[PDB]
Amino acid sequence: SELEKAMVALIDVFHQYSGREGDKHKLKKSELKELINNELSHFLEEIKEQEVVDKVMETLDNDGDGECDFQEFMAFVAMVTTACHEFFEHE
Amino acid sequence: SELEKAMVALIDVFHQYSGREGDKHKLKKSELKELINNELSHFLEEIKEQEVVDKVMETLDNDGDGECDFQEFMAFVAMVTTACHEFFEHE
Repeated sequence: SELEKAMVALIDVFHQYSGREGDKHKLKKSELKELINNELSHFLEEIKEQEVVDKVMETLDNDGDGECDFQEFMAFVAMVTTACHEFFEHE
Repeated sequence: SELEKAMVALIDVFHQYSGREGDKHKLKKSELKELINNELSHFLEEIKEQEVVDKVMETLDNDGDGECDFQEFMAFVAMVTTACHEFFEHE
């Protein structure tokens, strides 16, 4: 159930937010901002993501005029956590 | 920690598999097959995914000659669960 609880969480947390129907039945990336603020991994401001989060906030706001998909939900939270190569900094 | 445990699981389960270093430090999609067989949501063979899983097995095998990224880890598990539009079948 390790990955099971992972996939469910990504979708169910999206369900919780107030754009699940009203927006595009999905949310603009500007709303994803507030989401990653908390439910990413609490904070994370001290490792490396501190750079990427800021760069994300730029791209998030600019690009996400259309919508943010669950594919990008993963993208943003994974890229702030990585953004270098891949698993080089973690495995 | 709802989404926190989600992101950690996606990466750490990948870490567990025997291609985390030996393959491309990532795994061919062919290995992702075995991964989704179990750690997707146990099984799921009766809702709608039963179609997509097969279509996935085709594409997975054909396209994943290079590698499978964590981005695609999400992609495949999310698409088998969806593949229609977006959250239409779930929210």
